[PDB]
Amino acid sequence: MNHYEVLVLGGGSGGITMAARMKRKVGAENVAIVEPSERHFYQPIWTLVGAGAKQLSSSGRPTASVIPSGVEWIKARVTELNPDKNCIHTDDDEKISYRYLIIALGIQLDYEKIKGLPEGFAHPKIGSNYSVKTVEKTWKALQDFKEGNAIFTFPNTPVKCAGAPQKIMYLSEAYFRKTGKRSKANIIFNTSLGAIFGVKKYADALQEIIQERNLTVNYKKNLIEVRADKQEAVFENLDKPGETQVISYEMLHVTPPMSPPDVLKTSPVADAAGWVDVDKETLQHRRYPNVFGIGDCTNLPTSKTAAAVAAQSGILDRTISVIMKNQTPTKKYDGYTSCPLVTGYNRVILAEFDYKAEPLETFPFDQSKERLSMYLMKADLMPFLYWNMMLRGYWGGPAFLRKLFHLGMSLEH
Ligand SMILES: Cc1cc2nc3c(=O)[nH]c(=O)nc-3n(C[C@H](O)[C@H](O)[C@H](O)COP(=O)(O)OP(=O)(O)OC[C@H]3O[C@@H](n4cnc5c(N)ncnc54)[C@H](O)[C@@H]3O)c2cc1C
Repeated sequence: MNHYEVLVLGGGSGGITMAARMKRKVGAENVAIVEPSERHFYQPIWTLVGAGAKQLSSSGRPTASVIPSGVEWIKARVTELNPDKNCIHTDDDEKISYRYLIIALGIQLDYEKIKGLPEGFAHPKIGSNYSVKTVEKTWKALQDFKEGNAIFTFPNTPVKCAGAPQKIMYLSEAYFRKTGKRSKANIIFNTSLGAIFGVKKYADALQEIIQERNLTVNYKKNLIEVRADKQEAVFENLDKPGETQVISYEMLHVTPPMSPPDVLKTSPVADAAGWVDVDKETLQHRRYPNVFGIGDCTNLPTSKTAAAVAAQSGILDRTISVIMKNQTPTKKYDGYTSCPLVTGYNRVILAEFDYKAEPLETFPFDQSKERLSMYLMKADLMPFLYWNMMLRGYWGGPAFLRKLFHLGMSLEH
C-alpha cells in the first residue's frame, strides 16, 4: 500500500505542470505521477506537422525527460478512482492512496465512432492531426493531392483546440495556391456546429477569410462513415435528421469525436456527462474536497486548450495551498484560453477570450487580424516556453503581461 501526499493522474500537459508546482510546495519525494505513455508531446505542433512545416520528432520528448527531478513516475494506467477512501487503483494491480488528488487525464479520441475508422487510415488520401499515428498521413495526403475535394470535418462532441480542424484547412488551401493546384481543388469544411468560431470578433475575421479564398463550409454537417478504399465519405445533415450525402474526397482530414476518458466516465468524481466535476473558479472538486482537476478531463466551461491549462495551473496552485492552510480559496479562474488560429504559412489570428466568450488579448494591437508576429510567437517562441517554462511550473498565462502592456498604453494613451 504505497502512499503520496500529492498524487497526480496523467503525465501530460497539466500533469507535468502541476507536479512541478507541487514539487515546490511539499517535497519532490512527496509527489507522484501516474502515466503509461513513454513519449510526451506538445500537441499544438501537430497542426504544422500535418501542414508540412514542422517535424513530428520535434513535437515529442521522452516522458522520463519531462518528469520533474526527484518526483517518482508511476509508469502505469489508472484503473479505478475511489475518492470515498482517498485511493486509486492502477493496471499493475496496485492500490495507492493520496492526501490530495490532481486529475489531469486529458480528452479521449473516439475514431471508432466513425464506421470506416480507424481501419481506413491504412488507405491513402486520409489522415488526422489529432493522433500521432495519423498526423503524418495528413501531410502525405496533402502533397499527393492532385485533383478533387479537400474535405475537413468537425465532430458532434466536445473537442480539444476547436480551431485546429480549420487551421489545417486554411494551410491546405494556402498550399494549393502555392503549388498551382487551387484551380484543381474544391475545399470543403463540414462541421457539426453552426458557426465558424465561438467568439464573434474572430468569427467575423474567419468569415472574411472564408469568403475571400472561395472556401465552402457547410454548417450542421457531421461525418459518420468513411469508405477509404472507395475514397468516399458519408455526412449526416444535423439540421434535417435522416438526410445523408455521400461525397468523394481527394483528401480527407477527420477530427475524431471525443469523450471523457473511459476510466472517468463512470467514476465517482464524474459529471453526469463524464467530466471531472470541478468548480468553475477554484478547480476543486464539488463533492470530494481533497480532489482537484485541470485540463481537458474536467467540465470547465471553456475551450479545452493547452493555454487554458497554463492559466488553470496558477489558479489551482493557489487553491491547493489555501486549502492546505485550511482557509478558503479566494482567487477565481477567469476562464482564460487562447486559440492560435493559423490562417496561412506565415499568419496567425491569435484568439483569446474568457468564460463569457469575450475577447481578452494580451498584446496592445488588434489580434483579430492575420499577423506574422503572432505566427512567429506560436511557431518558434511558444514551443520553447512550453518545455522550459510551463512544464517547470514557471508559467501560468499571460495575465501579468496583459497588465503591463495595458499599463504601457497608459503612458501613451
Ligand atoms: C492537433 C492539436 C493541436 C492543438 N493545438 C493547440 C494550440 O495551438 N493551442 C492550445 O492551447 N492547445 C492546443 N491543443 C490542445 C492541447 O494539446 C491540450 O488541450 C492540452 O494538452 C491539454 O492538457 P491535458 O494534460 O489536459 O491533456 P494531455 O496533455 O493530453 O494529458 C493527458 C495525459 O493523460 C494520460 N492518460 C490518459 N488516460 C490515462 C489513464 N487511464 N491513466 C493514466 N494516464 C492516462 C495520457 O497518456 C496523457 O499523457 C491542440 C491539440 C491537438 C490535438
